[PDB]
Amino acid sequence: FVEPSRQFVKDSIRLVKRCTKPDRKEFQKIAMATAIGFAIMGFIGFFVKLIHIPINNIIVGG
Amino acid sequence: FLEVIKPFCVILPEIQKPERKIQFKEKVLWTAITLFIFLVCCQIPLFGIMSSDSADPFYWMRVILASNRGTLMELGISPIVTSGLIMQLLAGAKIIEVGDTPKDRALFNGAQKLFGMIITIGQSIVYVMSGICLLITIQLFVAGLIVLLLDELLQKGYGLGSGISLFIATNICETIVWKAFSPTTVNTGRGMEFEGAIIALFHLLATRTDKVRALREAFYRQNLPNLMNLIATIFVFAVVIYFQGFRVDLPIKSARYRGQYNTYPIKLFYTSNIPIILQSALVSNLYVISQMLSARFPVGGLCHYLSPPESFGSVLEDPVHAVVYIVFMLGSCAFFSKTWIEVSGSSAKDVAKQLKEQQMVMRGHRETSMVHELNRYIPTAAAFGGLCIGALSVLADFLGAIGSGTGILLAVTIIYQYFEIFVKEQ
Amino acid sequence: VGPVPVLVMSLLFIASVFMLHIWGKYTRS
Amino acid sequence: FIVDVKANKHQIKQAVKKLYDIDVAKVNTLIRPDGEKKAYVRLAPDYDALDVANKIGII
Amino acid sequence: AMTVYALVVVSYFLITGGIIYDVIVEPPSVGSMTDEHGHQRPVAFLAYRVNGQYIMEGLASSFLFTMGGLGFIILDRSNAPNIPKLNRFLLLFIGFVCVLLSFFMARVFMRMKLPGYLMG
Amino acid sequence: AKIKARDLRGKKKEELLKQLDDLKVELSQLRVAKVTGGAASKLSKIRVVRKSIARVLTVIN
Repeated sequence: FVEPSRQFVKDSIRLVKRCTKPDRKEFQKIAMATAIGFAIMGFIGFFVKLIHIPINNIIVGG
Repeated sequence: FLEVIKPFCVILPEIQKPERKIQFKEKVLWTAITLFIFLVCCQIPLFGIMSSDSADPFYWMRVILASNRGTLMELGISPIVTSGLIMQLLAGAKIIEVGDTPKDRALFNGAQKLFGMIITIGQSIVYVMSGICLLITIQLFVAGLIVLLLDELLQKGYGLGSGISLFIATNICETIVWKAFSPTTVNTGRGMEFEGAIIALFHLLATRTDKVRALREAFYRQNLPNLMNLIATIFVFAVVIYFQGFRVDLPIKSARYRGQYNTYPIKLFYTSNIPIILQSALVSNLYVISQMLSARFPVGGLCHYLSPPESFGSVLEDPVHAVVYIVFMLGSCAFFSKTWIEVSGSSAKDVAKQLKEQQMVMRGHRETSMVHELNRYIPTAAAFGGLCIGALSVLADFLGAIGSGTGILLAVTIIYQYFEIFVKEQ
Repeated sequence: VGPVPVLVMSLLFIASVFMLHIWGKYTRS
Repeated sequence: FIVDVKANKHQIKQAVKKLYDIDVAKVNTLIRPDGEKKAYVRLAPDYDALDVANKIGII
Repeated sequence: AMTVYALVVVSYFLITGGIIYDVIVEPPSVGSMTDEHGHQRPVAFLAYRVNGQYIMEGLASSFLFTMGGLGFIILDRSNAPNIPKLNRFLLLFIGFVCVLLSFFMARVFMRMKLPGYLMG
Repeated sequence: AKIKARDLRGKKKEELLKQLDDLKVELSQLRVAKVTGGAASKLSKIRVVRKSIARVLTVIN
């Protein structure tokens, strides 16, 4: 009842080494390019900031 | 079970995509219009019952969708998500049979709509439970049906990420972004109008003298967001993209062509667990929905195995809650990997029949030994691929460097896989 | 979306919310 | 493995032991009709082959 | 560099908006006295005195101004050259920038008429 | 990354050998990786490592 624990813990340490472990180049590309892609979806919150609270002032005030 | 209710329930379906098949950028137009909608959809409701606590599952619930006692975001896409997930369960798990005629897949979408709308009605009833109860229900379904149509017009339509997952991602961008610039603060004992923004920690240098105690409030701010919190939030983003690039390479002689090597990869995140995290989230959302039925027939004694312990003090007053919460998180994501892969593709037979179906054969051995070539990767790269996300989200909670936590880690993981999907067609 | 009315439909729904929100608030102050 | 055609089993054994810090039961060479001396190398039973296989990269 | 241009246009609405009313700061919008029934509805931009503003008035004015100017920047930087996608992207660019230009000038004309009561 | 003749000239004899060994190791892993797909990014190095190996051996002789 104890050995499938041994199986999975050795099974993990198998496939950790088989993976390719990226280096300073691809990390760089998806890093900067996808923080940029994040902020593409990101400033949208600053525009519901700029809009939907002042029009909620329009909502409640009238 | 399927043969009776599905033929009658066909009321008001969606229109399937046209014959304007190949395009680059009007695809992105159909995205952006939905993103205009969820500019708009997170906006204020019309009823003046101003209840004190905003939502009861507001934090975990907020992580999934953050318009708690708020807008037409309807406290979550939890209808469409939960109703999609258990539908794919009961299709994959053979409690209910599989429909593979196109009438059955169409009515499968119909029953998807059915359970989704019924769950919207359930959430509506369970949040509203005065005499002002009219027309809330009309609003919610109208705004449930809208999220339904926008999601199913971004699966057979544009759809690349989903309708769902990119909604979660952009709303998580916003929940970092309200923490990024923060205009208001209700005034405490000192210091109005500065709550965890960097502008806040740049206006704070303009007001107060004794800049040492201007640094201390900037870096160890507790009740509002913090900039040490923002450093940890950035740090988590960097590590998680360190772990997205964990992939297993498998080169492939294509069949019938001399030596082209388009190596099939297996990334560890392994659909980025948009099942498996939302598997971890929505079960702990459905009870904190149904604790409302526990008030009659609670936020106390049921919480000790329900939630994280929320405390930056690692030796906070209950180790039972901490241990069981972390062990449940790890085991839940691992177990829902090893159960998830069997339904939404990329299990052993799935990969084998896709590769034979696209004429790609492993070099080392015969074509239907490819299964045994890669069956010694996919379950572990499910299970570990489950496991060291949830423990990773442990590091999203253990250290408060997360704007919203676990969910933000994982919706930006959605974005990161999303970039790959968009790039694919270049 | 062979057609764009589903979007227009969503816009109509927001207007119904938009206008009907302040419409009852007309008689109040 | 694929091995250099000039090699003895003695040399292979010694190489396999040196490179992979391992220890061999027996080496069992042939020559492929292609030209590349193949070598089947039985490792001693204290060692697992799949474990070393994972170490060297292959699986 | 062009980052200096970015710095200047950043400074533009910043000192069009509220550096004058940093020290003379007047809080955002509420001035109604029940009007007949409902007590403290926040009003508007200030209208009766011309020189005053609030924080909410100034930011809006500044935002209106820099979007118009950078719309003309977009007319220069991409619409006059002919290199990119000659039927899809370009038409979007002239479309939204002409929308920027027309509706911006229209609304700023409105936001001087209604606080100003000028004969139009 | 680049191994030049330039610098190797002055280096000590034992130091040159360790460097060759460490390249011979690096060559092995790429050859292993060429069999198991690996990646174009790896299968560049194999040519580079070969020539740097030669650059080392040459300096020694």
